[PDB]
Amino acid sequence: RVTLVGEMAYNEILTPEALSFLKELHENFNERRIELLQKRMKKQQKIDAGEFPKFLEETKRIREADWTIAKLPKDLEDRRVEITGPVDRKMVINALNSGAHLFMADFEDSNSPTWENAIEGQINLRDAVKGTISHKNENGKEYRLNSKTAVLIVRPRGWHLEEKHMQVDGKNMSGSLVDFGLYFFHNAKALLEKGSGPYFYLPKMESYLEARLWNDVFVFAQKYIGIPNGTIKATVLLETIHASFEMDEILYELKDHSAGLNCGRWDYIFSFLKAFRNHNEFLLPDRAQVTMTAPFMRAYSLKVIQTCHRRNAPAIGEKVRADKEREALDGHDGTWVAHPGLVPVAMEVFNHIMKTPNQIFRKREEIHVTEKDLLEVPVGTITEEGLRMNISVGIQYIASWLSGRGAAPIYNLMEDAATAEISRAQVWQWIRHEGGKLNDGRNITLELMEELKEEELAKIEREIGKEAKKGRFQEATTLFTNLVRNDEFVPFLTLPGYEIL
Ligand SMILES: [Mg+2]
Ligand SMILES: [Mg+2]
Repeated sequence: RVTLVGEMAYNEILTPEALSFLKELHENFNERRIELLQKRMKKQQKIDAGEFPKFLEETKRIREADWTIAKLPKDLEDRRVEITGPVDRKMVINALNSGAHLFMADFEDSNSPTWENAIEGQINLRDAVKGTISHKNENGKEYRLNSKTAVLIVRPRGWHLEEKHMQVDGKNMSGSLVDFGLYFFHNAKALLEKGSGPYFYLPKMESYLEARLWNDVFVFAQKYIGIPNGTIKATVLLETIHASFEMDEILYELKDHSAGLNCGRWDYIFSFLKAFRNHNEFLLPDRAQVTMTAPFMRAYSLKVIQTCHRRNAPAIGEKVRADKEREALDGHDGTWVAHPGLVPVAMEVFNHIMKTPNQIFRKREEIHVTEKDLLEVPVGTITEEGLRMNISVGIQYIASWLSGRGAAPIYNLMEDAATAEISRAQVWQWIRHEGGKLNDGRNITLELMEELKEEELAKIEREIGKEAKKGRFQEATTLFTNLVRNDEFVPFLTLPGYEIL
């Protein structure tokens, strides 16, 4: 028995037919999802005991074999620029019209997972696929879609999140299955008719078994609505240290439904810190100093490019321009932006270096990335500014998120949950580490964190105003403080955040 708990046009997405499909998703796959999350806890015990991720002996055959992913649709051949944004009505239109080749419509990191956002998200995407989506201004303006838009790709919540507003026999539904299920149900056939398809961005996976789970979901889904296997195309965000040792295996489990991999910065550095948080030598510098040229991040990107291109799949990626230029020269088939205005920038670099639709033919045969290359701790300094930035951005981001805005322009960077995660994670680590000391020599202590926290909160109230306040800063501050003070390390701030959201 299915219970719908949230307040309620929502009837049009939550139809008995759509819900019957979600119920079957749940009965088939939720328990496996929970099992895999339990396997993560077990793996953490092994890592804590000194057993690092490794290239698995058990899957050597997959790695030696000469298979490739299934053939990509034409609209996934050239992915030079992708833009990311939440499933907010106005942002969906701006992103689709941005000139990006693809738009990753986000239910995950840049989306605050309110019930309203989760279902309005689906309404908005349904209207976008139909062409009826519009955003009305009070001044009369009403934005609509170009007749040719960026290709739509959806990112659902990761496997650790639940949708507490629908239950099956009292057990919360998987956020992943809900976000994927409703978009698939309502749009797969229309997407096919316009010559595209149901495409996904799969986040935060830690194991190929988690890739298998997605694959099994796709198989069931296609069968359920009666379209052929191999029609769903999913790009995997290769964004956890665990996954860097299972890239090939991950593509393999998904091979009939694969559109390759994508590299990140913050979720990946977060993952690295979280996994090795009990290892004393894995102390990190200011996150700003941990750039894509840091040796372990370089090894990561190159291994993604080499693995993807080997399986005939895409590998998606002033200082911004140097950065994109490095990605193109290295062999990435495309790159990401989080704002409409930065498309031209990204577009220019890739149009100059990558005149071919992609560069999957670049095998990067000459490089060899070892396990040690992947694990090498980055060296730099920890700085008063970096510590103030971590505190300020963490709190402002969490206030924004509790206020229902998961895409937060802070110090004009478009920030998402991964920014806040690395922010809280660094402060948590620096307070604790014996080496957790500012550049000037000051010990990073609870007292200093607290005193710096007060000053930043004074500064925020000055930039934003007393009334803004209504932005749930009290709660954001409390949560951030609990996150950095708790010795246990909550796996994701959205876990406690979801409870109080
Ligand atoms: Mg991410
Ligand atoms: Mg240790």
